[PDB]
Amino acid sequence: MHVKKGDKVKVITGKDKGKSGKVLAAFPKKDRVLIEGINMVKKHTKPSNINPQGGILNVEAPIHVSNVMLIDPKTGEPTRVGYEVKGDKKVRVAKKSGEVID
Amino acid sequence: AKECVITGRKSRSGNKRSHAMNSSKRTWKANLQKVRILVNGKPKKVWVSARALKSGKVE
RNA sequence: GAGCUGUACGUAAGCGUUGAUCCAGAGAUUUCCGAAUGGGGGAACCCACUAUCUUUAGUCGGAUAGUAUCCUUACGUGAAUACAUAGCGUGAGGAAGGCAGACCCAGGGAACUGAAACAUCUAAGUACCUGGAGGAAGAGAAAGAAAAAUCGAUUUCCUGAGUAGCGGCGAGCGAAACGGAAAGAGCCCAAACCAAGAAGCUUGCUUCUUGGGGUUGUAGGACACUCUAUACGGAGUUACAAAAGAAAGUUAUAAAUGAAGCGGUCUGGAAAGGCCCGCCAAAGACGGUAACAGCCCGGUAGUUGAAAUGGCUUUCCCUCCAGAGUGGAUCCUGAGUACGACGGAACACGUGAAAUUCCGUCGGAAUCCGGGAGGACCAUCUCCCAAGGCUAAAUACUCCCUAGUGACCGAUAGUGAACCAGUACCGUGAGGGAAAGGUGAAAAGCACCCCGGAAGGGGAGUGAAACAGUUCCUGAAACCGUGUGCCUA
RNA sequence: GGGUAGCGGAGAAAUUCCAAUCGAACUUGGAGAUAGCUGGUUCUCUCCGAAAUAGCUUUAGGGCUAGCCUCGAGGUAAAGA
RNA sequence: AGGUUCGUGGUAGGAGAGCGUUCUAAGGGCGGUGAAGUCAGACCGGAAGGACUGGUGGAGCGCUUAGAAGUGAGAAUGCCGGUAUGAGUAGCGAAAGAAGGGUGAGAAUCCCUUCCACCGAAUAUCUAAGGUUUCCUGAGGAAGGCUCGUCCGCUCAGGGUUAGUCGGGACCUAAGCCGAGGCCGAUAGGCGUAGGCGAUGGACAACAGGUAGAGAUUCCUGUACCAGUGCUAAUUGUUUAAC
RNA sequence: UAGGAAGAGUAGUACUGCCCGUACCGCAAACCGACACAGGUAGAUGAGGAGAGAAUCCUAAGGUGAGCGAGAGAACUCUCGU
RNA sequence: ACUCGGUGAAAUUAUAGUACCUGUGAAGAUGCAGGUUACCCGCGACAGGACGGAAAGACCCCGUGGAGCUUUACUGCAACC
Ligand SMILES: [Mg+2]
Ligand SMILES: [Mg+2]
Ligand SMILES: [Mg+2]
Ligand SMILES: [Mg+2]
Ligand SMILES: [Mg+2]
Ligand SMILES: [Mg+2]
Ligand SMILES: [Mg+2]
Ligand SMILES: [Mg+2]
Ligand SMILES: [Mg+2]
Ligand SMILES: [Mg+2]
Ligand SMILES: [Mg+2]
Ligand SMILES: [Mg+2]
Ligand SMILES: [Mg+2]
Ligand SMILES: [Mg+2]
Ligand SMILES: [Mg+2]
Ligand SMILES: [Mg+2]
Ligand SMILES: [Mg+2]
Ligand SMILES: [Mg+2]
Ligand SMILES: [Mg+2]
Ligand SMILES: [Mg+2]
Ligand SMILES: [Mg+2]
Ligand SMILES: [Mg+2]
Ligand SMILES: [Mg+2]
Ligand SMILES: [Mg+2]
Ligand SMILES: [Mg+2]
Ligand SMILES: [Mg+2]
Ligand SMILES: [Mg+2]
Ligand SMILES: [Mg+2]
Ligand SMILES: [Mg+2]
Ligand SMILES: [Mg+2]
Ligand SMILES: [Mg+2]
Ligand SMILES: [Mg+2]
Ligand SMILES: [Mg+2]
Ligand SMILES: [Mg+2]
Ligand SMILES: [Mg+2]
Ligand SMILES: [Mg+2]
Ligand SMILES: [Mg+2]
Ligand SMILES: [Mg+2]
Ligand SMILES: [Mg+2]
Ligand SMILES: [Mg+2]
Ligand SMILES: [Mg+2]
Ligand SMILES: [Mg+2]
Ligand SMILES: [Mg+2]
Ligand SMILES: [Mg+2]
Ligand SMILES: [Mg+2]
Ligand SMILES: [Mg+2]
Ligand SMILES: [Mg+2]
Ligand SMILES: [Mg+2]
Ligand SMILES: [Mg+2]
Ligand SMILES: [Mg+2]
Ligand SMILES: [Mg+2]
Ligand SMILES: [Mg+2]
Ligand SMILES: [Mg+2]
Ligand SMILES: [Mg+2]
Ligand SMILES: [Mg+2]
Ligand SMILES: [Mg+2]
Ligand SMILES: [Mg+2]
Ligand SMILES: [Mg+2]
Ligand SMILES: [Mg+2]
Ligand SMILES: [Mg+2]
Ligand SMILES: [Mg+2]
Ligand SMILES: [Mg+2]
Ligand SMILES: [Mg+2]
Ligand SMILES: [Mg+2]
Ligand SMILES: [Mg+2]
Ligand SMILES: [Mg+2]
Ligand SMILES: [Mg+2]
Ligand SMILES: [Mg+2]
Ligand SMILES: [Mg+2]
Ligand SMILES: [Mg+2]
Ligand SMILES: [Mg+2]
Ligand SMILES: [Mg+2]
Ligand SMILES: [Mg+2]
Ligand SMILES: [Mg+2]
Ligand SMILES: [Mg+2]
Ligand SMILES: [Mg+2]
Ligand SMILES: [Mg+2]
Ligand SMILES: [Mg+2]
Ligand SMILES: [Mg+2]
Ligand SMILES: [Mg+2]
Ligand SMILES: [Mg+2]
Ligand SMILES: [Mg+2]
Ligand SMILES: [Mg+2]
Ligand SMILES: [Mg+2]
Ligand SMILES: [Mg+2]
Ligand SMILES: [Mg+2]
Ligand SMILES: [Mg+2]
Ligand SMILES: [Mg+2]
Repeated sequence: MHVKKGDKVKVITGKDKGKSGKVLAAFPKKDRVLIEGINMVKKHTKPSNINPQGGILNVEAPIHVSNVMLIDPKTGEPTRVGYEVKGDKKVRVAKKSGEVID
Repeated sequence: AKECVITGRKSRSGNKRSHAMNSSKRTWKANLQKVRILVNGKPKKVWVSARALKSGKVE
């Protein structure tokens, strides 16, 4: 996908529009991403070996990758991304600031 | 296998007709005779038609 | 280029930037049955022989290779029976079976039905069975079509034309040439003769093989002489002879890059919608994203990319090559053939005044001073040269692969089958043959309390919605109930 | 455990049996056989409106021509009642 | 456009004008401030039909002018699905049960005890065929069981079948079947010799006990037999030739 | 007997002996009959009294009480007795 | 069979608030006319009617329907001479 695990994310649409977060996991097969502090759900969980006490656990849920834009590490605004092969590696390039995100 | 070994003619089908022109199926056979000839440097008995026999073969 | 160990959740144990999972080309491995092929057999099983090796103290056990039948061929052995043949053995090559329910060639070949009955006729050389194929098959270089003049190998399409004809002259069946187009291409033998060899002895001769020569109707060739030519030139694996090897280019089978709005505000669970502003465009195809997006994502136009394998096209290499003329002694030009009688079939043509083609059975020519046709046949004329063979393209079809299209269907429709469908089920068998799609944007799939053994409920909670609660969008009618305004013994 | 198969087989013979099927088994195909016979054939209004007869017919509960209905167009030395 | 006159029952049937459904094209629109569909109303037109308002629903659909049709159902002993009536009706598939304890949420129906009754050339014990896990143990009670069920040939999870001698093959053949060469025949194939398959028959070496969840001539304990092999110890034979 | 043949038997010891079936039902609720169906299904064994007997009646070993019940005791129908 | 507890079908069916007599009518009426009877809802019984249910009458006729059989019907074919 265009967004990797460990990246910084600005949420572009949805109920959490305007918020920012970090990628905790990526699901390219189904095209979803898990982002910290974003799209919290409440699960009614019975007591089990995992989660010994159970209850109403408040955790995170995936959102679609199209509702996401990368944050420039310096300019700090959502940018579309380009790809430039610099040296022996192809790196991602911010298309507003014209600089290398990686 | 019932056929002449030279000019291999055999049975063919056709019609038998009556007066009033009723049509039925029949065959025509060749008159193959069982004769001993030289198929090689050796003799053997084979079917040969009486037509292929009136000039050329060696009995 | 960052996650991965399928559907398919989950648990467990692990692997990946020292670059995994994944995608494409090329390799290796590939149990048993099945043409099944060492023998047998009731499918996926049973039992071997011969060589070489291996284990044990030795029986017992293990590994590898070979071992079916028929056809062609080489060698060897070898009967009645003397030579020899049959037979037997070994080796080397080849075949066998399947299918795309299509297309085409051949052998065999119905009936229902129509004729307002029915037998000739029709249906129909159809259905079906069997055998051969090929990517196409079949046909094909005039013993042709014609007719005051000519054309010039086949095939397919348009016309001719429902014409000319056939026909219990009923029902019906039904051309061809000329004319206009698509596509176009021509060639090898046999025989006269030459040269060599071999067998018979047909005993100094014929007849067998090989090589050369030569293929046509104004007749052509052999044969005689002139001219040139043995690679100067020409041709080629699609016929015309056949087998290889290189290089360049292109294409197919993975991919890369790729412009422009997080614009403000309203409603809302969510904006791609409304209102107000911008921008890109060789890119406003299509799909996704919480509602209807050229500017969010995958992408699109444009421009690039191939280690490996395949195809195609050129060039080289390689290979193979006599063609003009003038003569008219003698010679050659497809024999049980062409034709005819008899019995059938195919020709639009049902025996008819019946030409033309094929089959079975009998009879049976001429050969250049020759033979065939022009719808009985004769004469004249005109056109042609049978009884040997090969040949691309234009034509037919689709089990498949790639890219697309539709005033085609939308779950009783469209395939029988949108779902683990030729399945469940029925039948001894051949065979017949279903029903069955939809939670939500996201499992956030209802912690906890209460009645109950559970099922099932009532709260509480999630969600925009639970009257969306795992046959779950909507939710008609029949049909079954509870309550009630008016009437009724 | 085996053999005989439908234009066939078996029958101490009854048209008897050949997988609950037999004056000619079952299955698939020709095949949507053919049916002058019976049944069925789906929205509305406006104008007109029959026949159940003659002739022939392998014809008689079928057909064909004429007669009778409807729509359109014509011509008059006006022909209809 | 307006008059005048004459008309306006209708089956088979002829002629005309229209309504509504799906799709296409152009124009012009509606719609999360709620589309289609569905429900209910005392509205409009000469008919087929058409609006308006409210509930449910939760994403698409009208209008105009043209065009094209899988174009309108009440009947076919029509095809498929759903649901009635008969009706709490017929039936519940040959037969002897009773009580006391137990288990359990729950007992005529499950377990135990006692008494009674039935079969007994069988309704007892083996074993071929056929079936194919139905066998044992632990859990279970939605559906199946013509009632009930705590039970089960039912559901779930784990188990369970041991052979030199038993039955079959590695042994034999009958009927019948296949069949190298062969004979016959439009094709396909039919018949058949050598050879080979094929038991329902012939030949062939093991008995008695024990085994408390499920196997027993198979496992175990005693005592055997059949066929072979090596190793020891004696005997004997060698090409007028042991065997 | 034709043939093959220098090894052979004897006694004792110890070792070797493959593949397939094997559960369970089997006059039956497990097989053939669409059913937990008054039908059908080869063979071996098959006790006592009385008896010719495998007839008949009552019993042994062994196996069963049959997958809807209780209570009333009308017509009528069925199977029985006078 | 009947009453009680458990379980629980089917053939059939245009909608039904479903009397009798004499008549009428496609000529034999629960439903039409004129009269005569008759409070509403059931349970156990019996079969006169609903031209009761079941099976598109096997008899009879018709169709230019079919099939099996016969012969000195017609036209054929095998086989034999
Ligand atoms: Mg004919
Ligand atoms: Mg002859
Ligand atoms: Mg002759
Ligand atoms: Mg393997
Ligand atoms: Mg085989
Ligand atoms: Mg074999
Ligand atoms: Mg086996
Ligand atoms: Mg060995
Ligand atoms: Mg030889
Ligand atoms: Mg000799
Ligand atoms: Mg083949
Ligand atoms: Mg093929
Ligand atoms: Mg015929
Ligand atoms: Mg014909
Ligand atoms: Mg014809
Ligand atoms: Mg074929
Ligand atoms: Mg090929
Ligand atoms: Mg071609
Ligand atoms: Mg060809
Ligand atoms: Mg030519
Ligand atoms: Mg020629
Ligand atoms: Mg010419
Ligand atoms: Mg063309
Ligand atoms: Mg030559
Ligand atoms: Mg010359
Ligand atoms: Mg914004
Ligand atoms: Mg809001
Ligand atoms: Mg917007
Ligand atoms: Mg475009
Ligand atoms: Mg789009
Ligand atoms: Mg945008
Ligand atoms: Mg001659
Ligand atoms: Mg002639
Ligand atoms: Mg002639
Ligand atoms: Mg001519
Ligand atoms: Mg000519
Ligand atoms: Mg050819
Ligand atoms: Mg639906
Ligand atoms: Mg869903
Ligand atoms: Mg959804
Ligand atoms: Mg409780
Ligand atoms: Mg609950
Ligand atoms: Mg709702
Ligand atoms: Mg809903
Ligand atoms: Mg409802
Ligand atoms: Mg309703
Ligand atoms: Mg009321
Ligand atoms: Mg028959
Ligand atoms: Mg009799
Ligand atoms: Mg009979
Ligand atoms: Mg109109
Ligand atoms: Mg409508
Ligand atoms: Mg529109
Ligand atoms: Mg509605
Ligand atoms: Mg409504
Ligand atoms: Mg309404
Ligand atoms: Mg709603
Ligand atoms: Mg039209
Ligand atoms: Mg249509
Ligand atoms: Mg339709
Ligand atoms: Mg109607
Ligand atoms: Mg019908
Ligand atoms: Mg029906
Ligand atoms: Mg249904
Ligand atoms: Mg129905
Ligand atoms: Mg019912
Ligand atoms: Mg008790
Ligand atoms: Mg089971
Ligand atoms: Mg039950
Ligand atoms: Mg019951
Ligand atoms: Mg209990
Ligand atoms: Mg059990
Ligand atoms: Mg044994
Ligand atoms: Mg054997
Ligand atoms: Mg024995
Ligand atoms: Mg010993
Ligand atoms: Mg073995
Ligand atoms: Mg074994
Ligand atoms: Mg038993
Ligand atoms: Mg006695
Ligand atoms: Mg008795
Ligand atoms: Mg006893
Ligand atoms: Mg009761
Ligand atoms: Mg009852
Ligand atoms: Mg009255
Ligand atoms: Mg009453
Ligand atoms: Mg008639
Ligand atoms: Mg009959």
